[PDB]
Amino acid sequence: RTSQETADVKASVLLGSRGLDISHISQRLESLSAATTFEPLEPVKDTD
Amino acid sequence: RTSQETADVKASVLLGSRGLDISHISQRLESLSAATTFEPLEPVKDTD
Repeated sequence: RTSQETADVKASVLLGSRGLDISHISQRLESLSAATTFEPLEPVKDTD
Repeated sequence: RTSQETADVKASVLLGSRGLDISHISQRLESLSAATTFEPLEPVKDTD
């Protein structure tokens, strides 16, 4: 229905009228997909 | 320094916080690049 070629811009006109930035939230969601917090510390499936 | 993929978004957040839309100004600047007007009929000015 909507081309992605205009999406984040039109969403930012609509939601920026209410004080939201789509770009800082996307650039956070990029860091939230690069932040390797992980525990290689305990023994996978010791059991049965 | 800034990707154009987020430019009009970040500009609309910053200037929308001050009461400016960008979308209506861009659509005006498109009409101001399509408006072939000239009204070609000046009446004669000054006297030598």
